[PDB]
Amino acid sequence: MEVNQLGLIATALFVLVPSVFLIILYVQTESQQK
Amino acid sequence: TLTYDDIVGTGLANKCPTLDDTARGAYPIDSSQTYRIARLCLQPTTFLVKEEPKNKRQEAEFVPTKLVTRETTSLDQIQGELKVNSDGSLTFVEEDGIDFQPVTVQMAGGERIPLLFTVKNLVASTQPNVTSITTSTDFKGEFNVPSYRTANFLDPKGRGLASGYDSAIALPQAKEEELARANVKRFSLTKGQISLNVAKVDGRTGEIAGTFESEQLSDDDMGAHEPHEVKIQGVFYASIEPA
Amino acid sequence: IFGIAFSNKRWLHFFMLFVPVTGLWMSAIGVVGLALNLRSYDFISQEIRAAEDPEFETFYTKNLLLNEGIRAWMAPQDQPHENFVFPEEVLPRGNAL
Amino acid sequence: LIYPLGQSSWFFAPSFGVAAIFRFLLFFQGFHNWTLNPFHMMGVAGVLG
Amino acid sequence: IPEKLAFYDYIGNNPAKGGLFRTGPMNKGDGIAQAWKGHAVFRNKEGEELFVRRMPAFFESFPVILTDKNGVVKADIPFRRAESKYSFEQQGVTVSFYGGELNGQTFTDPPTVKSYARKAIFGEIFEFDTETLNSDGIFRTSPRGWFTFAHAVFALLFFFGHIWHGARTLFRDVFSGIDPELSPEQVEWGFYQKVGDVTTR
Amino acid sequence: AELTPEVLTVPLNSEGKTITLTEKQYLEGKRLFQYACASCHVGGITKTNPSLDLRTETLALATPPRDNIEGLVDYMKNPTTYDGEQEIAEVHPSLRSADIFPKMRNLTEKDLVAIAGHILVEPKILGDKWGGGKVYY
Amino acid sequence: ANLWERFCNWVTSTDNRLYVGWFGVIMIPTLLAATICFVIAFIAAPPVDIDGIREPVSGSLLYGNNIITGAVVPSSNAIGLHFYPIWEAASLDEWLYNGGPYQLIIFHFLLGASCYMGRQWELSYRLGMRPWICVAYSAPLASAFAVFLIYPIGQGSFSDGMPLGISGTFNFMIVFQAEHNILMHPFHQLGVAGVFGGALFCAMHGSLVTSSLIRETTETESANYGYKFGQEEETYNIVAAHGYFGRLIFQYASFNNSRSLHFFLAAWPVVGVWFAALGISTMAFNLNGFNFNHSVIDAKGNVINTWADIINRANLGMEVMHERNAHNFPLDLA
Amino acid sequence: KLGANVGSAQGPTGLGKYLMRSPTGEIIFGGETMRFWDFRGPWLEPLRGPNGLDLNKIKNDIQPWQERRAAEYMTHAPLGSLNSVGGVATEINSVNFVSPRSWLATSHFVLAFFFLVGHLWHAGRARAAAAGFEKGIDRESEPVLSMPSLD
Amino acid sequence: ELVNVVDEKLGTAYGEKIDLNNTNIAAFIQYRGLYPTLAKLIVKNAPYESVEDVLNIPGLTERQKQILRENLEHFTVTEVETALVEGGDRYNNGLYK
Amino acid sequence: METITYVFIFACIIALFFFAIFFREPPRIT
Ligand code: CLA
Ligand code: CLA
Ligand code: CLA
Ligand code: CLA
Ligand code: CLA
Ligand SMILES: CCCCCCCCCCCCCCCC(=O)OC[C@H](COP(=O)(O)OC[C@@H](O)CO)OC(=O)CCCCCCCCCCCCCCC
Ligand code: HEC
Ligand SMILES: CCCCCCCCCCCCO[C@@H]1O[C@H](CO)[C@@H](O[C@H]2O[C@H](CO)[C@@H](O)[C@H](O)[C@H]2O)[C@H](O)[C@H]1O
Ligand SMILES: CCCCCCCS[C@@H]1O[C@H](CO)[C@@H](O)[C@H](O)[C@H]1O
Ligand SMILES: CCCCCCCS[C@@H]1O[C@H](CO)[C@@H](O)[C@H](O)[C@H]1O
Ligand code: OEX
Ligand SMILES: [Ca+2]
Ligand SMILES: [Ca+2]
Ligand SMILES: [Cl-]
Ligand SMILES: [Cl-]
Ligand SMILES: [Cl-]
Repeated sequence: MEVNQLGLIATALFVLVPSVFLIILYVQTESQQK
Repeated sequence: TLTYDDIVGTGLANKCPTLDDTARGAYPIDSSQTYRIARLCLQPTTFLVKEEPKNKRQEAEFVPTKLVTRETTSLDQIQGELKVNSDGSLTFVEEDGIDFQPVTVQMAGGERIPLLFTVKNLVASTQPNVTSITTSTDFKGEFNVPSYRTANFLDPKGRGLASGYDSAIALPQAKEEELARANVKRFSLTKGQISLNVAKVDGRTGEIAGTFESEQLSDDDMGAHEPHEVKIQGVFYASIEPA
Repeated sequence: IFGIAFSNKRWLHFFMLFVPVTGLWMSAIGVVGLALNLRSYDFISQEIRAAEDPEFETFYTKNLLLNEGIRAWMAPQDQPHENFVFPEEVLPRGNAL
Repeated sequence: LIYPLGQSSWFFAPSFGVAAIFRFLLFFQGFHNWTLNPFHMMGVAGVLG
Repeated sequence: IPEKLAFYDYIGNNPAKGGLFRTGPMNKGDGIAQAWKGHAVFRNKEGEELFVRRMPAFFESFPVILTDKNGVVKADIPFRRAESKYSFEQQGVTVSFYGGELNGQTFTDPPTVKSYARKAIFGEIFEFDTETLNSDGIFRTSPRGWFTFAHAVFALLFFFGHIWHGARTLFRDVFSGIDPELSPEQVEWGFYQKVGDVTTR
Repeated sequence: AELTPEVLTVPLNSEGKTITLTEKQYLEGKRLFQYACASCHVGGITKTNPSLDLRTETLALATPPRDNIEGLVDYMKNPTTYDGEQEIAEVHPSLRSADIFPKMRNLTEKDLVAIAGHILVEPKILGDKWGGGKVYY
Repeated sequence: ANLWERFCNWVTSTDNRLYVGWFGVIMIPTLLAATICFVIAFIAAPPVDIDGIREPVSGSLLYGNNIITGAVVPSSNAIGLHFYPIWEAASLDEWLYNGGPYQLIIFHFLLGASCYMGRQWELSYRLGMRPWICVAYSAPLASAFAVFLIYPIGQGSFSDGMPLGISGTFNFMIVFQAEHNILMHPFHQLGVAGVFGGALFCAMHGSLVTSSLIRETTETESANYGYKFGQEEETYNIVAAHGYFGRLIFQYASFNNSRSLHFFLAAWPVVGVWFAALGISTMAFNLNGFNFNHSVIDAKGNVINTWADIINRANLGMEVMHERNAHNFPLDLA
Repeated sequence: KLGANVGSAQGPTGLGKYLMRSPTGEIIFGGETMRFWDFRGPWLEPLRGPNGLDLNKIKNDIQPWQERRAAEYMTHAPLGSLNSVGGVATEINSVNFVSPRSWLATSHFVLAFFFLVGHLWHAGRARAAAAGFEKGIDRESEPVLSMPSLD
Repeated sequence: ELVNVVDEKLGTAYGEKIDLNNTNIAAFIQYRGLYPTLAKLIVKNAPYESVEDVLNIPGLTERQKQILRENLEHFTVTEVETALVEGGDRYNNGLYK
Repeated sequence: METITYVFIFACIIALFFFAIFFREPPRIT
């Protein structure tokens, strides 16, 4: 099918960027002194 | 004698009548008498589709398929004139009946092939000098294969021949040329060929049964693509009567 | 029952605010787009495939045929200032109906 | 306000009435394909959720 | 007539004809405009001038209907053919061009005439290069459209921003919660004459 | 606009004679038509055979002519095919077949005139809607 | 303990991470079967002849669909209400062409969700709870039954059941409007009052409770840390919430009884959705929305259109276009 | 009657315009009514033979009473509005008709449903009351508090 | 090159008169005396090389021949168009009101 | 590429369901 050629990277970065943001914040919360 | 409730849901309704193995008689034809086929029934048992080779110069073969439209395939309740010709040959002229079925078969790998399996306007003749119909008697003839969809049929974008849009309305400013074949619907009319091999004759009742093979083109989607060649094989039954 | 559950009542109640409020806000944004006819009307890939291939059919193309029916049959009376006169023969219709 | 301000006139705003609103819904389907819109869809999720 | 002026009278340049996910320049849809074809004049077999009904912006698609100068229907492109009375074939519709590339030419074959009539619903007719950018033939809005959209949406969101921050400002004293010692009488009806004023018992 | 005596004036026969229905007659005609005919003929069409409608022009071109009171009353007594060739009382409601279409059993001559009057007057009011079908709804 | 007894004790155990139970014993295989078939079909199923007119509709991703356009397509109109399990087909290729996956999925699903409801009862009982959460769940469950089973039964075909996909859902809605004028039906209207009302009251309750949270935290931490799981005291001041809301409208329009309030929160959307389901389930037998087409007529007898007539024109567009090749006679009678 | 040979009439889709086969081969009416081929009624049965609808009987033996009955039934189909306007949803006012079959079916579906709801209500309550916690959880004896954590 | 044969046929006398060789039977309702009896005979005995051949239909009463003579001016004949005569479309062409 | 993308997002979601249920932070009564 003649899909938009930017759709793949649009989707990948759409997922990756905020997910990575959340993962960074989560892991450094865990590593803080318990 | 079976009734509708005996039959319903069994699949027997898509089958032609059979004659017993004791039916190898002869049915005398009176050349001064007029005759009719009161009922012709065609029950297909195999659909073969000719493959379309890449090199185009290789011996293309007819390959087996899988029927996906169920027990909805038989032609039946067909009648017509059975003429006695000068040379003593007999010619069946098809007049009316349930003489077509849409059928879809599926090839290896998934390709679906719709066809209008039919004997519409069949005219089929025997050999000269058939003073009696016997297990040696055979019929050969031609019939018409009209477009699988009729003229009102609308495609999924609402385009058609006798109705519908005449363009690709969702692409308002595309160039028309490369879409011409999809935009301008065409109605096919081709010929098919068939042979009927009589295997059994009840000389008393005037009933015959046997095998048939027919050949015809499949659906071309109102001109959008090339049809495939189809060969259909099965069994038949017919009741001969003086008319 | 469901695998996850609330454990914090404050979060539960905030979430009860968040869900329908956020939903309505999103709908509003789409309507601002429709103010300009900036619609989600089509999938281009679908239309290219369908235009070239008269056997290709999805629920998306079916819905568009319904929409076309709506526009043609409702427009003359719904938009009287346009003075639409659509002769019978141009009205889109399936078989029989 | 914004929807008809974007269109030709107030005429295409919703009229204040039950059936009139129903007409607004159907108009949006036929002309805008509004059910296909991911913003509408998020709205649906928020209302039913 | 200057080509630029004719070009303005073409719906492909109307900002209200695009789509939210139809991305890029207007050229990516109808193509890169190359030339005005000239003005199309439609006539029937009687030589009466006919006028194609223009597409209003609301409509993704639109029928092809031709009326005389007094709005009487004289020809159309039919859907159902079986009871057609206004087909271009029945009515002998022709089209002649004045100005532009097709100036002085006349077309009488129904396919060509119909094609031009379909273009005539868009206003003035142009030749486009659809190859350079692989245009898909579907209308897109202009920067007027995109700007308007982005800024109406951002304005609406910023309203929420205003409400949130004004609230945080005026209720700073209670934003981690209300006083644990909130006396019931402060929210009990009648106790205070003026709501939440302890001097008015 | 009003339902005037002029609107309610319709051809009695083929020889240029007219009759003027009372408003009560008009009402009666609508009621009796709904009672005995609308199940197939709602809106001036014919559900079991849409090729033939109740438009005045169609009735005028029927054989014998059906675009007047006499023609219609006769039709309700002894209906024919559009060319007048076959009598179809066995499959169409009529006085002649009131035995098999029991709703015709209590229709009086006065009633038939009222129904006829309805069939003739309605298109004077509704125009193309009458016999128009859904396109004109 | 014998083996059957131990097995029973495990099945009904309150200590399993996910409760099983006797309803669960039916729920688990059925829901897995429907789920697995649905996933495979959604990705990979070939086109299906939904309307029995040899006009296959593509629903799967691999056959040209995206998430929005994709569906598992209802079974063939040629089948009607006939039971079409895999073993009734001559082959899987046939099964697929005719829309067998649809029946497999919806039947396993309806059974499994019925069991999900039962299971909500069952666990409520094992835990010493009151039993009516399941009754609440009856509202969405009845709705699924309406669109997957009752409507097909009334219309004589699973081909008219709701498609398992997003665009297919919209198709079902538009056709329903053409055929039943559902918008003008009071049960659908009660449905809308039920869901709009539910969203309203959800937001309302969320906002009031949130507004009256008692101060237990500093500004640099989430207020959520002021509540601790299983603490005995209420975490907000209901007397203050009521003090607010009663003054927003008037005193006697606000709830001061938390039990009464939460009962209302349960009842309003549940009843409304019960009526939504009953709208679909009665329109299934063609008792339709109010019809005021040409209800208003002038002194001569000219039709004076109302908004009902404009709705009628839209409905006509839908009607004349839907299933454009499937009707041969002038009335669409199912 | 107009002269059509209804057995051989191919409709637009390729299926018979009037007559087609059921998935097991029986001759049935075509069009959307293909779904309703299990229908049986005294006005139709005289046209039915061993393989379904019989073309000879159709061509030769249809009686005027069958035509009448089929017309009557076709035009009293159980479709109509809540205010009892007969016909499809788009039909104009004129015929005051909602089929008794619709009134009875709809009424009894509504009632049956609410009765299932009532069954759940009273069954659940009966269980809770017999076990002794239909009025709520004992603060001093909350069962979950004596259970091991799930994790 | 590709042509829609129906559109094409509208530019011939088929688009102007009742084509005895092609037109759907309902058209015969346009003129007094033609439907259903004569219409049925006419479609059944098609095609005709010229209009006047319609008078040679076996069995015609004198009245019928006169009705036909009076209506010859409204008839035409063109080549049989497969797309218009297949599917029994002359008896029912999918059009009602 | 599209189908892979859709199926991949879906798969990540199911995995997430797994972690959110079986590897949640346990609720603790304080
Ligand atoms: C005011 C903002 C704005 C506007 C109006 C424009 C306008 C334009 N841009 Mg520019 N651009 C901008 C900012 C803007 N740009 C920015 C910030 C960048 C850097 C990324 C660019 C980089 C850029 C490039 C590289 C190109 C353009 C192009 C264009 C033209 C085509 C527009 C188009 O196709 O959009 C399409 C619009 C959309 C598809 C809308 C997306 C809406 C999102 C996805 C909604 C998200 C919802 C959200 C996640 C939900 C959250 C929910 C939660 C809160 C609960 C148009 C004139 C094109 C052009 O033709 O250049 C010559 C082009 O190639 N722009
Ligand atoms: C729903 C709308 C809404 C609400 C609830 C609020 C609420 C608030 N505003 Mg905001 N505000 C709004 C819209 C709103 N505002 C709009 C549209 C503007 C113009 C941009 C502002 C500009 C504004 C400023 C500059 C400030 C606030 C502030 C505030 C806060 C203090 C109360 C106040 O000042 O009210 C403001 C009063 C009103 C909104 C009522 C105005 C009523 C007008 C005069 C009637 C006009 C009638 C008109 C002439 C009739 C003819 C119309 C014509 C079309 C024919 C409070 C959170 C303050 C704040 O945050 O302090 C911490 C603050 O400094 N507001
Ligand atoms: C909880 C387990 C469970 C249940 C209840 C079902 C149920 C069903 N399966 Mg599924 N299935 C399952 C697990 C299950 N499945 C598993 C693990 C697999 C993989 C092996 C499958 C693979 C599968 C396929 C491939 C198909 C089905 C199909 C079906 C449907 C038809 C079944 C049938 O005709 O049997 C008939 C059997 C009986 C009637 C036995 C009943 C005997 C009892 C003891 C007495 C009578 C009970 C009475 C009917 C009601 C009891 C009331 C109750 C209160 C006690 C039905 C919805 C078919 C389908 O979906 O068709 C559309 C189908 O094609 N299943
Ligand atoms: C089995 C129940 C039933 C059924 C199928 C019928 C059917 C009919 N009635 Mg009868 N009738 C009934 C019970 C029933 N009725 C009752 C209880 C009474 C006493 C009021 C009557 C008194 C009566 C009269 C006086 C007349 C009829 C008439 C009719 C005919 C027209 C009906 C109409 O237009 O309704 C209109 C539709 C409504 C009024 C809609 C009602 C919607 C209800 C209120 C919804 C209820 C939902 C649910 C039960 C509530 C649960 C709440 C939840 C929170 C738990 C129709 C054949 C008429 C007729 O034609 O006679 C020849 C007529 O004149 N009926
Ligand atoms: C809507 C489905 C449904 C649900 C969720 C319930 C739920 C309940 N029932 Mg009720 N029941 C129902 C319908 C239902 N019932 C119907 C229609 C009847 C009339 C025959 C009954 C007659 C009934 C009795 C006599 C009793 C219950 C009782 C109960 C309660 C205790 C658990 C139990 O013993 O269930 C038994 C479950 C049933 C009888 C039917 C469950 C149906 C669901 C959908 C499962 C069906 C799956 C089936 C086995 C799969 C077949 C597949 C097929 C292909 C073979 C529980 C609240 C008990 C109670 O404590 O009351 C106070 C009790 O003694 N029910
Ligand atoms: C029989 C088994 C039945 C269930 C099997 C499947 C269950 C899947 C449930 C979702 C698990 C993942 C939740 C992650 C998130 C998670 O773990 O949340 C856990 C969270 C716990 O709440 P607490 O109150 O404990 O949190 C307190 C503080 O930590 C807040 O900061 O629960 C909620 O917030 C409930 C509200 C959101 C509920 C979201 C529901 C989503 C439904 C599914 C929607 C997407 C489907 C798309 C399909 C393609
Ligand atoms: C359906 C069951 C019908 C009912 C009830 C009534 N009519 Fe009818 N009508 C019907 C058909 C099928 C036809 C066509 C008959 C044919 O083969 O020619 C008709 C025709 C008429 C006509 C003639 C129309 C014309 O010439 O253009 C008239 C005048 C007529 N019908 C009137 C009529 C009246 C007054 C009725 C109520 C008493 C009535 N019809 C009932 C089908 C049905
Ligand atoms: C798309 C690309 C994605 C790539 C994904 C990469 C995943 C990276 C995983 C990193 C895991 C780090 O794991 C993290 O380790 C720290 C220590 O190091 C642990 O922390 C533990 O030790 C620290 C260090 O003294 C203590 O202060 C803390 O109290 C204790 O919890 C965290 O509990 C754990 O979460
Ligand atoms: C584990 C299940 C994977 C999904 C299997 C899908 C059917 S199998 C699939 O069928 C296609 C259509 O016939 C063929 O073209 C293809 O070669 C074949 O792999
Ligand atoms: C066979 C068609 C003859 C008439 C020419 C078509 C109308 S004009 C035509 O329109 C196209 C968009 O559809 C443009 O891309 C192209 O530049 C233009 O020539
Ligand atoms: O299928 Mn689905 O949709 Ca219930 O109506 Mn009839 O069928 Mn079809 O048409 Mn309309
Ligand atoms: Ca032999
Ligand atoms: Ca290209
Ligand atoms: Cl007409
Ligand atoms: Cl549809
Ligand atoms: Cl049909």
